[PDB]
Amino acid sequence: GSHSMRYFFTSVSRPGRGEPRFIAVGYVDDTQFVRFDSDAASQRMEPRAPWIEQEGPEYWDGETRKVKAHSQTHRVDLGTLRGYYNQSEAGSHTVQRMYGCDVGSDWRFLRGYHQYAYDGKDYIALKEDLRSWTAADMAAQTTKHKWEAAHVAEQLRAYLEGTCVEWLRRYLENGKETLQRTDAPKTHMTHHAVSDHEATLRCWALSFYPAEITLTWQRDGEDQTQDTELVETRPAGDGTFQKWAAVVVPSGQEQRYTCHVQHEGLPKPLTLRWEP
Amino acid sequence: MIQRTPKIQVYSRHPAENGKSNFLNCYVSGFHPSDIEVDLLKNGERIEKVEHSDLSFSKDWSFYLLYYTEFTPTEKDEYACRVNHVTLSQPKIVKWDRDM
Amino acid sequence: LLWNGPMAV
Repeated sequence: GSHSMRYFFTSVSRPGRGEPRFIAVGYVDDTQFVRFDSDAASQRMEPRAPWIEQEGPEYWDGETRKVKAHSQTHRVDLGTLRGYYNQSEAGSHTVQRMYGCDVGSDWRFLRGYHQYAYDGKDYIALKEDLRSWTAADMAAQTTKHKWEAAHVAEQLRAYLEGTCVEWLRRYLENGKETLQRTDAPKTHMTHHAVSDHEATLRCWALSFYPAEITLTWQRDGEDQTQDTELVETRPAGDGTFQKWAAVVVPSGQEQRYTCHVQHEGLPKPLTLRWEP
Repeated sequence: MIQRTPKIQVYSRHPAENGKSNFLNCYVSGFHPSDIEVDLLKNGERIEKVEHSDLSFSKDWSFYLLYYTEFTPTEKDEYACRVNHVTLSQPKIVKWDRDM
Repeated sequence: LLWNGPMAV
């Protein structure tokens, strides 16, 4: 299957309270492998997966230098953006940045991306061709012109199509025993009577990886979202995920309903039906 | 400026069984800005030994965090998660329902 | 591995 490496950065200003909070996290697919947090003790990039722990001091020293450079850029950016929008000094503002790359089943480059947000909305993004920018508004146009003059897209594309995919592949091989594995959902259904005339059916998917999953209820083979209820997919805390979907049905009609589960870990989609 | 109020789920890592060690999770998601107060509660009193995940965000830029604690469910004990955020007129307390 | 070249906005 395909894979990705993504880095997520958040920077938050602190009016009257000094330096901004900065948090960086790196992921291979849905598995975190590194972090940096300005509030933490080490002030270094730190490992969060077993397979990255084998990288040597040159890796850790280098990643710490680079993540601190990201932090310094964001500190400048919070001041610059406050200027561009003429915002007061009283308010906290947020910058977010995400970049990374995807590879296909042959582990060859498929796509790359870099997105930047200010106060929770798109500010500037790299286009799919990796050669030009989309600016959200007139202030972001200033940034686009600066970045064109400094040929940012060219060097960012070199990273996204080169270094990013080369290091993703290294990680996939070193972490093979856990990163190139899929955990199919463990599924089951529960039944709870509500009254003499209605009952709840709940379809559960547990212990699955990666996080992407579709749970759908059908009645007589027709998609059913009336009288349905779906929770957001949620982390178990052990590196797997959980989800459930429920429907209220007439008593005696439970067998007209089916729960349909789709997941990369399943050789075919599952259909579940309540059997008393 | 955008503000988004948090969604909250309170659940256990494994199916709950009295006297068996487990983890209690409070997953908070879909919120902005990032400043958020999350406490896990036992019989109304805050639990100190709670860990949390590193702040990250979704495709729409909204934030998510997992708070969690090692615990042993018993007959008598009630748990909840208390969340405060700028979008809430008062803190939200969500009870742990042991089958959900 | 991180990008080495972020540029101020």
